Amino acid sequence: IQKTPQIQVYSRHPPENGKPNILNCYVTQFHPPHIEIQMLKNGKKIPKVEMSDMSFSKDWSFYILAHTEFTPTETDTYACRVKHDSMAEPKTVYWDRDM
Amino acid sequence: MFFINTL
Amino acid sequence: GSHSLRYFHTAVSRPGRGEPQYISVGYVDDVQFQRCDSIEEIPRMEPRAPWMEKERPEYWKELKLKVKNIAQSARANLRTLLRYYNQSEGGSHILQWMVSCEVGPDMRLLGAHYQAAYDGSDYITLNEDLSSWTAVDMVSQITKSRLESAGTAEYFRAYVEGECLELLHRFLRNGKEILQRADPPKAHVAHHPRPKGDVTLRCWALGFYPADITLTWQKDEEDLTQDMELVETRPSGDGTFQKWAAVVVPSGEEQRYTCYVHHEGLTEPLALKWR
Ligand SMILES: *[C@@H]1O[C@H](CO)[C@@H](O)[C@H](O)[C@H]1NC(C)=O
Ligand code: NA
Ligand code: NA
Ligand code: NA
Repeated sequence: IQKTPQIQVYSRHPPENGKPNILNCYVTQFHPPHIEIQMLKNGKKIPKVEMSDMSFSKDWSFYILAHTEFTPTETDTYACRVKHDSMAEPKTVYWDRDM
Repeated sequence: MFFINTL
Repeated sequence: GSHSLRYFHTAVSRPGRGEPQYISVGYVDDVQFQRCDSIEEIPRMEPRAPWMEKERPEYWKELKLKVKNIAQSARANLRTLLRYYNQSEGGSHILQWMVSCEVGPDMRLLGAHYQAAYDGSDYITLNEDLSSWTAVDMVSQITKSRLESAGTAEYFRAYVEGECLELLHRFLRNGKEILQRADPPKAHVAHHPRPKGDVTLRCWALGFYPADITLTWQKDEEDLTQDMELVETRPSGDGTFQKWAAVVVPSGEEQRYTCYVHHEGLTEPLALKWR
């Protein structure tokens, strides 16, 4: 059964400009388990993105957390880009400091 | 760490 | 106050290059303690929580053998499933299963689970009696008949009352400071004007453990179930979870709305308003 991922991008701690933090991309509710996840800063791929182990929920769908160190500012933009076989094209979600 | 062969 | 040992197992036929044929992750409650996998027949194990440094070398040697054996048996299970469902060779299929035991505060066993899924759908489940099974279709009914004619649930109960209890007891002792705890949510309401002139009120809850939580918005006397946007509870990455719920409200009506937070670490629901 094919399930499309749901994607959330958010900070470990509430953001304050100029203070080191951790950016999370949490990808849930997808099946089968193969997934491709990248994080970007100001249009450049971040090389040091850590990936949690993949696990799954009671409905058998898979979940995984990608994360990287980051320092929010008033001018930098961050994105997480996700590709799964349920999707014709990748999906990009940008960090919003309000959510 | 346990598995049951289903068939 | 209860605690569970849980393992989440996945076996993939024809994984991609570099991808596991078999992976399992083990948790106590909402804290992962290890990863096991097998890639091109090579088993590998990694600890994920600090108390695992106290395990002795024979734990990891016995576990490596169990990974090799489970990976081979799961591969063979995938091949039999392919045949019984008259599916074509060449595709990749998925076999998942969950194994758990649960104890109460006096460390007495309360229950246990064994349940399996094929290609993302229920296949067979052990019932709460720990002796009989529930199938979904005539293939899984063959499995049921084999397991019951054989008495296989006896060996599962031996695992629950042996190694499952042994490890749950030892992990709760060595990991007591992490596992026997409830961190309460730190809550607040944020306020975001919208270009149209109304307002988003976003009730936040952060820093809480375990993950289970409820967030609800309520108006003076009106029901907001269909009005609020709730995000899936999500890990912050340091052992704690975070969540929010939001409603859009007319400007000047903000004090009519209250956010209620329910969590095990609270004695009564938290009630928050903006500002
Ligand atoms: C597969 O074929 C057998 C007959 O050889 C039949 O009993 C079984 O119902 C078939 N399964 C499906 C899913 O069609
Ligand atoms: Na919202
Ligand atoms: Na709880
Ligand atoms: Na309010």
